[PDB]
Amino acid sequence: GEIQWVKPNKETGRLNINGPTRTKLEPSVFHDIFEGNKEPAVLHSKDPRLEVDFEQALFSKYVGNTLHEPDEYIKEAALHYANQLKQLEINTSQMSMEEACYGTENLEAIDLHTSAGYPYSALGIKKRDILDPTTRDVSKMKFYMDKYGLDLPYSTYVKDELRSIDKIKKGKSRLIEASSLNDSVYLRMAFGHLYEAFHANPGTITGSAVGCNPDTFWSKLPILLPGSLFAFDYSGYDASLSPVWFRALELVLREIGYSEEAVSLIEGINHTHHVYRNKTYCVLGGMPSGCSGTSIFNSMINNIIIRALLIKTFKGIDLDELNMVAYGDDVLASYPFPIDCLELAKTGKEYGLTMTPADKSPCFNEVNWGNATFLKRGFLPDEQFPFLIHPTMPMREIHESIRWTKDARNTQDHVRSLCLLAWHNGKQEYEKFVSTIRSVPVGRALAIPNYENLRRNWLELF
RNA sequence: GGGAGAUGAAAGUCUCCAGGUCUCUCGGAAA
RNA sequence: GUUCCGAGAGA
Ligand SMILES: [Mg+2]
Ligand SMILES: [Mg+2]
Ligand SMILES: [Mg+2]
Ligand SMILES: [Mg+2]
Ligand SMILES: [Mg+2]
Ligand SMILES: [Zn+2]
Repeated sequence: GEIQWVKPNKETGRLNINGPTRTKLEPSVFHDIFEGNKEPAVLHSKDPRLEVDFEQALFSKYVGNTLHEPDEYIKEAALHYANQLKQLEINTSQMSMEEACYGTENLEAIDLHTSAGYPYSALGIKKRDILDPTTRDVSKMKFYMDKYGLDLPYSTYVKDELRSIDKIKKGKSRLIEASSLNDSVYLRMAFGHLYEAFHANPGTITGSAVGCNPDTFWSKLPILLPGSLFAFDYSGYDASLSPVWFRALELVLREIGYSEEAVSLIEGINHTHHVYRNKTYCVLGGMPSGCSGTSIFNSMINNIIIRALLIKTFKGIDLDELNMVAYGDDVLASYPFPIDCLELAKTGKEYGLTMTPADKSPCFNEVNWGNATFLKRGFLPDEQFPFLIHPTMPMREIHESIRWTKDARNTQDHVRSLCLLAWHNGKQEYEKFVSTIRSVPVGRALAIPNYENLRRNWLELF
């Protein structure tokens, strides 16, 4: 992705977009009894913790574009993935506006708790002023789609979240690209049934984990990914995508049966205009992080990428033997023979992708089930039933979360949620976590789930 | 580095408004 | 399993 130009809003006529410049995260009652390094991300260009220029850091992710047109390898990769998807029998017809707005069994309703985006937010119109779940009314939606149309600019915001202290000093906060409600509705109408099919089928047919529940899906991953496991990380995946990968995604949608009119909507994701503060800018390439379908389209593109890298790098690859599961840029994959991911990473560079060893390990090709992660979780066989695999969120990550809060009233729910992540690490580690929680009065008053009950409920899921 | 307010001589400080797409999970209430 | 409300995690 690459910024094509930047203009003042006084030139384009767009409304200014401003979001919170102070964090909602504060130290919790556990802040001092657990260790941690993370703090709230920089939200303001004058944050005294910065050691670099803020806005230069924010937009450095737009590293540029390489290819714009699929080569033979990307074409062959796209068709291979498309052929694999045909067994899902995705319904390519338009989803009704009522279903796109108010949801289905496998597609959640539009989130009425978040911004309606451009221009509604700058005009004080909320999603709930347009959508009503008690009536499932679509007349007001159609009125505002006629009034304001489609392909509205994305509204750029800085995400309020914990970041490592080195990302604080380097100004590496993450940007949110808020979709206009009009475009979320329109993409959901075009692709809503594909969303449903992916959500209902996490695994190696979609090549996607969207919709998975790690508590049970982890035991499936070694069965879905047999053979020689491999994995790697991307640096700035979303913004590094060149237009070629959107053309590749179009090839996939066309091949599985979408009309040209539906396929053409992807150009409105490849090419987007954005408003940040008082400026409008044009971005060619790059997945806009807050568009409808971000995680699925990122996951589909990852399936195309790895296929293309394999057949461009190595001779005699049989893509039918590739197994992979992506969640956006995150991935785990396998193949019947070990493959040299350093060589794959070199090919990735030609395509404008920056691939690095999985989980900041020093070199490629040392991934195994004992050290693999996915969705920040490791894989730990149960001691009694080794065919059942615990997802292990590292305790260090759970400690970072417990040290901050948006509201001390949330402490009971927050801690219980972390307990359901922590106990997979084992009885000893869980009891140490619970003991530290109970060393202050607020924690000693909480209801904390019992390890043996947690594990017994987990075993019953199978 | 926005809007409105409070306080203040100001610098500041403080309150509310303003902050995506999705998935999974827990909790409260309800039929 | 459903609905509304609140929360946590992940991409
Ligand atoms: Mg499902
Ligand atoms: Mg990973
Ligand atoms: Mg301000
Ligand atoms: Mg608000
Ligand atoms: Mg519930
Ligand atoms: Zn443009």
